[PDB]
Amino acid sequence: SYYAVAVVKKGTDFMIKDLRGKTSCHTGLGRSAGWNIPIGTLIHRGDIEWEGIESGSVEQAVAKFFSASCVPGATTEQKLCRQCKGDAKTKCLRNAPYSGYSGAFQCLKDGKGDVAFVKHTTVQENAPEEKDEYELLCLDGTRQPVDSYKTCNWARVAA
Ligand SMILES: [Fe+3]
Repeated sequence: SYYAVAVVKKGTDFMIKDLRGKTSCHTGLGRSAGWNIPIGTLIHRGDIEWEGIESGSVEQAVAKFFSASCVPGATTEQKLCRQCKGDAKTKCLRNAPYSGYSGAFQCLKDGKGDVAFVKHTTVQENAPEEKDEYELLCLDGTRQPVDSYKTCNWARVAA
């Protein structure tokens, strides 16, 4: 099992209720911490307006919420590929540079997103000496340190 977390930089100040219009980094379309949990969570909060497949695709609803994102594997909305790093033609593929837990974290690090949807070991694995420059967005409207994932995660995931 792992925990799904939302990583942000200590320089910013927005909370979970303020995500509309920000830029986002995801591990890839359809993955647990990078898509299913965060998108699902926002739909239920009522922040992302989707009521059912008859109100469009999930992709279109997300592209209207974030100003732009990198979502490796996205199929219909080019806005979901706009922050992706790489060659014009392969940047948004499932195995592209900002794909995966590492690649999504690197997208936040390089300033291409305001938030990365990754898992609880991600920051320690990829930036152990810079852990203090990041924090997590909690469901209750606060921020907590990276090592506080147990009390600041969006869900526990089966894997
Ligand atoms: Fe995963």
